[PDB]
Amino acid sequence: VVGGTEAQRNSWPSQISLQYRSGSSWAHTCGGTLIRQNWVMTAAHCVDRELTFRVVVGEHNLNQNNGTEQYVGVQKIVVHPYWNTDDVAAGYDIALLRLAQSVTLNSYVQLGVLPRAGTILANNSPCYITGWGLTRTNGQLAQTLQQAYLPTVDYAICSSSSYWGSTVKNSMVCAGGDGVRSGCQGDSGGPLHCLVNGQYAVHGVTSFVSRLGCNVTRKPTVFTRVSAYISWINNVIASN
Ligand SMILES: *C(=O)c1cc(N)ccc1[C@H](*)C(=O)OCCBr
Ligand SMILES: [Ca+2]
Repeated sequence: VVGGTEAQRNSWPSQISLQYRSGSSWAHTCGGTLIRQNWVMTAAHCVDRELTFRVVVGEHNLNQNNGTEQYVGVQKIVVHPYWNTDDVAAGYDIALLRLAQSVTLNSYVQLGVLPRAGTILANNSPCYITGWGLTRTNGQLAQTLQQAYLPTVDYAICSSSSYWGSTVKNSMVCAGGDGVRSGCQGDSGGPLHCLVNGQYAVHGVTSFVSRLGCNVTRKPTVFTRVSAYISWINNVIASN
């Protein structure tokens, strides 16, 4: 997260750290959302490589023991059938992971609330992006969970030539574009928490930013619109 603020230890209990075995250690790669006690939702592109993955729940500080962490391995990876590595602008940037075991729910570990199917937020809706991604373009990963206020940009605007143009689709969500705040590398797969009817819900999955940089004016952070995959999500969990 670029231009964000350190998040409170118990503000976003649904946030997870997706890591992969690196030699003799683990390294944060993506964010994700705990949707089930044994299911996590992330970005497809996060699990494109064939590495060993593990999920860290109740995580706050990557390089420090918070006394709240729960480490679980990934048992099964279910990417979206229409997903294609070479075409991120195509969509379908979503994957469901089945955890080896069920995590213990508590103050730091909670299930993310999903939006109802077909739900579209109005322009300039109140949202927050969370993650441990790069704090600066081409910078380094954040040690502690960061957060940034990211109002949404409606399809009509986001799809305009001055913005993302045709690169973006109706099955995506735009947020930010102020040239100051945004998602960055390592934040993707993570949640986009939006306040609807007094309650925060996960309306998107961090997908992509511009090749130019993370924080670029008129280049909002792009997310996979979760409300577009409700049916799919339910079908996967019920069958696996
Ligand atoms: C976000 O999920 C993410 C995280 C990492 N570490 C690498 C890539 C991605 C998504 C993406 O499309 O960015 C390409 C890397 Br310039
Ligand atoms: Ca920790």
